[PDB]
Parts: sequence; C-alpha cells; structure tokens
Amino acid sequence: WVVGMGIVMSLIVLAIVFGNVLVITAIAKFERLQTVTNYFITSLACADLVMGLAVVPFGAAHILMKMWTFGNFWCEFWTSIDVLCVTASIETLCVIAVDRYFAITSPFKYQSLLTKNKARVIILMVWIVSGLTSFLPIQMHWYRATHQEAINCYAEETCCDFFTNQAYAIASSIVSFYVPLVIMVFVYSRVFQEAKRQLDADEIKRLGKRFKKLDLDNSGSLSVEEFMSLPELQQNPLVQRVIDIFDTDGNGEVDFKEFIEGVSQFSVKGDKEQKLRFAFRIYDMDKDGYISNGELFQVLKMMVGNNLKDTQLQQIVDKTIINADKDGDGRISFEEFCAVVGGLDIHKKMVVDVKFCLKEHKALKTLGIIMGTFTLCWLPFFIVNIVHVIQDNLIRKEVYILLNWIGYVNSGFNPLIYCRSPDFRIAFQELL
Amino acid sequence: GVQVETISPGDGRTFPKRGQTCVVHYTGMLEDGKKFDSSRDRNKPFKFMLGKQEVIRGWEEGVAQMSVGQRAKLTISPDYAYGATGHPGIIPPHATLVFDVELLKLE
Amino acid sequence: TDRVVKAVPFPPSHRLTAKEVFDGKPRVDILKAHLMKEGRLEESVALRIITEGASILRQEKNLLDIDAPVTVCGDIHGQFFDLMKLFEVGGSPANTRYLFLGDYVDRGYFSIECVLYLWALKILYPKTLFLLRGNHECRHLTEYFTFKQECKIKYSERVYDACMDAFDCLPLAALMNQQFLCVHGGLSPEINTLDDIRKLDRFKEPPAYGPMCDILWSDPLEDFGNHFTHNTVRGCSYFYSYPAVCDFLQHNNLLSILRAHEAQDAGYRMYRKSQTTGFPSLITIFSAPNYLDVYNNKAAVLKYENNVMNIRQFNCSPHPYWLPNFMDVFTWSLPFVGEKVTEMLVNVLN
Ligand SMILES: C=CC[C@@H]1/C=C(\C)C[C@H](C)C[C@H](OC)[C@H]2O[C@@](O)(C(=O)C(=O)N3CCCC[C@H]3C(=O)O[C@H](/C(C)=C/[C@@H]3CC[C@@H](O)[C@H](OC)C3)[C@H](C)[C@@H](O)CC1=O)[C@H](C)C[C@@H]2OC
Ligand SMILES: CC(C)NC[C@H](O)COc1cccc2[nH]c3ccccc3c12
Repeated sequence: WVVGMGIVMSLIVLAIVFGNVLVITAIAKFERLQTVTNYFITSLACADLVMGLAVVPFGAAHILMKMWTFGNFWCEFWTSIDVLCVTASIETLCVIAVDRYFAITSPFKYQSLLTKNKARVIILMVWIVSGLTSFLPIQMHWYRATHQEAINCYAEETCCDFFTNQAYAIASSIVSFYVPLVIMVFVYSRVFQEAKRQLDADEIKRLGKRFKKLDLDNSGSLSVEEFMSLPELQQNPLVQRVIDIFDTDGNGEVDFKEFIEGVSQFSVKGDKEQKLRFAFRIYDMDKDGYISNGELFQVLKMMVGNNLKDTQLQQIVDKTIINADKDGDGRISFEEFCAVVGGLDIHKKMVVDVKFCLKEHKALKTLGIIMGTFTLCWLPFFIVNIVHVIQDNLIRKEVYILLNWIGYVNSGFNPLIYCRSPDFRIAFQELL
Repeated sequence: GVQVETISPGDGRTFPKRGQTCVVHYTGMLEDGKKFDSSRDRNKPFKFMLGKQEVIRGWEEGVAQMSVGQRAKLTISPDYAYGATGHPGIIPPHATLVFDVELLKLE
Repeated sequence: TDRVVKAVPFPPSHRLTAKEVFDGKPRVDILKAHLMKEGRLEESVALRIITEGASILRQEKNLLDIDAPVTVCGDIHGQFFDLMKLFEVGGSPANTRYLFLGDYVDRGYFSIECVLYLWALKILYPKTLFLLRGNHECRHLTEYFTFKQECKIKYSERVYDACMDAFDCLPLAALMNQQFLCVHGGLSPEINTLDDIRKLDRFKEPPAYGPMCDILWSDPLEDFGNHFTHNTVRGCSYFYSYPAVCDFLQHNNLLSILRAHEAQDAGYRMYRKSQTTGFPSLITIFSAPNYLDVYNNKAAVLKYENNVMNIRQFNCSPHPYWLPNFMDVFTWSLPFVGEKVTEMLVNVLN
C-alpha cells in the first residue's frame, strides 16, 4: 500500500545519504587514504549523492502522488540532472578502469607522471563533457515527437512524462551507456589478463615452493608455532609482531594470499612510505592507528628485557610522548611519527632481495565488484528502453519504471561494497 | 681491531664460554675521553650472551680474552665498531671507541 | 593503555606563561615546586628570567665586597635536586647569604633548570647571594659537552644564545671580608696584586691564554711533598707553589684562598697549613654529591660566622632518568627494530 511504498522510499534515500556521507567523510580529514583512485572514488560518491538528493525524493513523490506538480521548467532541470548523474557515474568508472590499467603496466611511471593535479584536471574535464552532453541536447528540444500525446504534454505543466525521439534515444544510448561500457569492460578484461600473469613470473612460484616446504600440517596456513619451528628464529624478540602485521584478517594464521603481499612490502622496488609504515605498525598493538603509553612501553619492555628499571623506562617513555604530542591527544599518529623519525634513513635498512612489487593488486577486487554490479543493475533499463524505442513496442509500461528504481538502488549500493575493505572499517569506527 | 689492557686481574680458574651469559658493569667512552654512556648512571648491570650478534664484534672477540673479575680497557677500532654509518645520536661516523668494561658475574 | 605503572609521577605537560611565576619580583616557591616535578617554562618566560639576571649581574663589580657571616658552596654541574637539598641544608636564602663559586651547566641533565632557579632567586634576592664564573661557561666547552643538546631538546637555540650572552657578564674575583679571596680556579703568575683582578675586562669569551684564561684554569700542585710550570691535566694554564701563594698573601694582606675544581671524596680539603699563622692557606670545596653518578663523594659546604670557620657534610638525593644525548625511544630502538625484522625475514625467505 502507499504507507509501505513511502517507507521503502524513505529508507532507501536515508540509507543512500548516510552511506555516502560516511564514505565522503572517511576521505575528507582522516587522510590515511590519499590515493588518486580514492579521489576518483570520492568524485563518484559525491556524484551519486547529488543523484540521490536531486532525483530520488522527486521520483518517489511523482510515483506516489500520480502527478508531478512541482512545475514545468523544473521538469527539464530534473531530467537533465538525472541524465548528468548517470553519465558522470559511467565515465568516472571508465576513467578508474583506464587509470588502474596504466597503474599495473608501469607502476613507477604511473606514480611519477600522474599526480593530484592531473586527477582533478581529468575529473573536471569528464564532468564538463557530461554536463554539456546532458544540458545541451535537452535544451535544444530534439526530443520532440510527432505524437499528439507528446505535443499535449509539452504544452502542459503537470505531466512531465519523458518522451523520447527515436534519433535522440539512439544517440543518447550509444554515447552514454554503450561506448563507455564496452570500453571499461575491454580495459578491465585486459587488466585481469595481465594482472593474472604477474603472478606467474617464476619468482612467486619459488615463494610458493618455499611456502609448501615451510608448512607442516599442509593445511594452507602458517601459525606462530610453524614460524617458531625454525631453530635459528626462536630467540628473536619481536617475531610475534611481524606475524601480526602479516596476519591481516585476524584469522590467527598466515596464508599465501597475504604472505607474498606482506613480503613484497620489503622490496627494493618499494618506496620509503611502505617500509616506514611497517616500522610504525610494529608498535601498534591494536592496529587502530595510534600508539599509546602502554603500547610504546610494552614494545620496548619485550626488547630491553631487564636492563633498565621499570620506573626509568616509564619515565623516558613519558618524556618521549610529551615531546611527540603536537596536538594534546596523548598518543602519536603516523604524521607525528614521521615528524619524529625520518632522516634516520631507516628505509635503506629494511632491504630484501625480492624483485616483485604487488602494492597495486590490492584494490582490483572491490573496483571489479563495483563495475560488475553497476553494469548488471543499469543494463536492463537500457535494454528495455531499446526494446521500447523499436516498433516492437512490447507491453512493459510498469517494469520500465521499476528498473529505474533498481538503478537508483544500484547507485546507492557503493558504500556497502566499500565497507568490506578492512582499512575503511577502522576509519568508520572513528566516527562511531 | 680489539686491544685488552688489564688494570686489575682476577681469578684465572674460570673463563666465559660461548653459551654463557656475562653480567658486567661498563663505562664507555670515546677516543678523546668524552664519556657517552655508562652502566653506573643506572643502578643495574648489563647482561649479554656470546655467540649471537647483538653486541658489536669488538666486544665479542675482546671480552673472550678477559678473565673473571678483571677490570680492563678496550680500544675498539672503527672496523669492528658501528661502521661508516655510525649509531645515530651518540657515535659519529668513523669513531674509534674506548671502553672500560668490568666483568662481574657469569650466568 | 593509559599507564602501565602508576607509581611514577606524571611530568606536567603545560608550560607557565608568566602568569604565576611573577608577582617584577618573581615567585620562588612555586618555581621550585614546578621544576622539581620536571615541569617546564615558556620560551618567553625563560628568556625574560635570564635577561633580567644578566641585567642585574652586569652592574656587579669584578671584585665583589661581601661581609663576614657567609656560607660558601662549591660547583654543581647540573644536579638540580642536589642543589635543592643544598638549599635545604644551608637554610633559607632569606636568613643567610651564599657565595656560589663553580660552574653550573655542563655534565648533567638538569642544567637549564638549575640555572633558571639560581638566576630567579638572584632576581628576587640581589644582595644576599653572589654568583661567580666557572670554567664551563664558554661556547667551546658547552658546545663540546651536553649543554647545547639540553637547550635544543628542552627549548629553542635562542635560549642557548641568551644564556651564553648572560654568562658573558659574570664576575670573577669576589673578595670576602677583606681577609679571604674566593676565585673559581687559582692564582696565576701573571696576576701580581689584587688590583690586577680589579680592572681586567670580564665581558668577553676567554682567550687561549692570559689572566682570565689562567684564573679559571689554574690548579695547585697535586703531589705536594715530593711557580709557572705548565699543566698536563688541562693543557691551558700553569701551577702555583706554596712559595707562590705565600708571596701573594704577603704582598696583599689576606689569609686564605678558596677554589672549587678538585672533585673530592671527602668533599672539602685543607691544603698545607700556614706555619706563620696556623690556618690553612688554600681551601678546596666540592658541593656536588655523587658526581657523574660514579664518584660517590659526600659534598661539603662551609660556613663563616662569629669569626669561626666550619664545614658541614652533604649527602645525595634521587633524580629521574634521561637517555644519554637525550634520544627519544623511537630513535633509541629503531635500528634494533629494522635489523631484527630484516634478519627474521631473510631467515624465513631463504
Ligand atoms: C630498545 C631496544 C634497543 C636496544 C636497547 C638495549 C638492549 C638497552 C641497552 C642498555 C643498550 C643501551 O641503551 C641505553 C645503549 O648502549 C650503548 O650506549 C653502548 O654503550 C653500546 O655501544 N653498547 C652497549 C653495550 C654492548 C656494546 C654496545 C652494543 O652493541 O649495544 C648493542 C647495540 C647498540 C646493537 C647495534 C644496533 C645497531 C647496529 O647497526 C649494530 O650493528 C653493528 C648493532 C645493544 C645490545 C642493542 O641491543 C641496543 C639497542 O638498540 C649504545 C651506544 C646505544 C644503546 O642504546 C641503543
Ligand atoms: C524516465 C527518465 C526520467 N528516467 C531516466 C533514467 O534515470 C535513466 O535514463 C537515462 C540515463 C542516462 C542517459 C540516458 N539517455 C536516455 C535517452 C532516452 C531515455 C532515457 C535516457 C537516459
């Protein structure tokens, strides 16, 4: 009934707004997430929030009231805003796909040539192209039809039924959801056919042989006992901690999916930031991003043993933390750490012979899920629109509207997928 | 290189072993006598075990030449010292070390 | 968590913005109770205190005039808590007057605090306490030793520069009762009479050699019983022998000369008794108990009252802990983090 439909619409729009606000805030000030891909993601998030705020309540009101009495020129504004939101959600995904394609072929070249300036430039360029393609065709009245009903609705201030001209419908479909769709699919297919080859470089095969040799139970996992099976490693003080950085999902053991991803952190191809972040993550005993007094005291107490008095160690730790607090919280962040350390030249001391870098293979799965879900949800609307525009004219006057709401739910889905990433979780927990 | 110049000898019936842990009180210095650290600033002796590489090699190959309860002097060359890089904070690059270690207890 | 062991008091984290430490005459008791807890002061307040001390010390004569009932104390070398115990032992500065002789800065982790407290009490008490220049108030020695790092870690280098420009004006002769002369080091053959130490320019960095470079660096003979013989211990000044001090005391009517270099287990030493009068002619005073935490020396402080010379012994007192060269534990432990992590990973991979 009307109550249920209104409740569904209200819940949908509220969830869209809340999730997108969370996603935007997580990259606003808690800037541990400082990747160009994250700027593209936040562009997409503000785009779909604009889409929500603009069209979703208005479409719900139009459906419920069985009449759209807001106005007549607002009809053109509403349709053009919807078109802009869909087109700017397409081309941003295409840009992300091509970005990730060039960020795998040549990692150093991608990190050197491309910066935030080019990111903002291309984001603005695609937004302007979408804005032109959305505003101009509507305002020149090329959607005019020879149907008498279309003529009547054009000279009427209540209907605001989107009527499409055949040429305009074909042009819009081929320039907004058919060319960029095939381009993004092709480019990401090429990524998965060269990002599944780098894992066959005859080096990761050797590490796989090493992994098989090291494991005892042959269960595919590495536990603390199995790292301590080596007789020449049982006397390392901070051995548990390196396992704890390796152990990402908290399952209790290390598997080959995270073994070789963490070992690649200590590579010559890596930068200063990754090794310095590992040095930082040695101290965090909760991975929450901050070093307290207890954490920085117990980390040093497992190392210095009983060579200093407990009171002396506590006192030097207190003085260090007070000399490190640049804001007054009482804990050290990574920026305060890099103010304290950095210049000691510690990036040159954590060195291993490995020659494989896998620091960009971490975000392909979420981006792939985003692209797949988005295409799957928004394809049926365009295919049924194409079916309708042809002289076939099947009886689908109702589902043609339900697929639009399917597309709206799709546009809302994104923060649900982004919440799966472990690094986004703790940033969300900061606000909670 | 390492040089051991005994000031006060001790009992020669016992010598430290590779698997033994020595507990000593030491007052390090530098080439010009500028004291940099000590084990009497804090009231706690310093313990270390031979074999493993946690102390500089000069200590490892010099304390072995000592005896039990003997206070002596060491002049650790830059070769067996912290090397060209040098420990940040205290020891400058290419710094000859001078030590006044005194063995107290074994294990 | 928040604090693994709660027995150790937390150092206060807020500096004082001249609101409380000044009433202008400053407040001493709160400054003592604030710096005794490893507190801190704002840069402007510290610069103001040091500048006022320098201004009030510049007007002082090279040769001070001090009346009879006095208390004489030796060098300190940065031991703040031992200085507070010394003030407690010798009585309040209100009811007695002091004559500080030796250096105050090098070879200690609480030098800036000691100099701040001494000079604040100098500002409050301008006539009942007299400071004297030592051998460790130069640019060369302090740059060599651990005072520059003290200023850099605790404050800005501007504090260091102001403190040096303030040491530049210290007096160096400090006659007492016109019967005793108190110089930080010892006599020099270049100096003939008291007038020689009444006119020389004391507002400059000491030179390589000269009167002022020899007064603060001289040293009596260390093996008496075996005039200008050179120094092997320091390498910058001379000796003086019993005939030399006897001639100096005969030329200018005096009785004894006091000094504060030789760190001594007993704390005080009376040199060769003057056969003419019966009182010792050279006195050595040290007032820094447990010097360098290894000497285990009981300090000494002298009192002159009712025409009586007496010596009071002085014990130690606990102090907090600091790392050598003021390393923060990140710089302390990071080279032992990288080595161990890389060792474990190279061990696992191969
Ligand atoms: C918090 C954990 C860190 C861990 C801290 C402790 C165990 C507390 C312990 C009292 C150390 C002292 O801390 C007050 C302090 O002792 C010195 O003052 C010192 O007199 C010294 O030279 N000693 C100490 C006595 C043995 C010889 C030598 C040493 O070999 O010391 C070793 C040393 C420096 C190894 C280097 C590391 C750098 C590499 O490049 C080099 O490889 C060639 C090998 C000791 C065993 C390290 O475990 C020191 C640490 O870093 C160093 C001047 C600096 C050192 O603090 C850093
Ligand atoms: C009935 C209207 C208000 N609903 C439009 C849909 O939100 C999505 O429609 C589109 C999105 C993006 C580009 C588009 N080009 C078109 C051409 C004809 C009809 C719809 C679209 C269209």
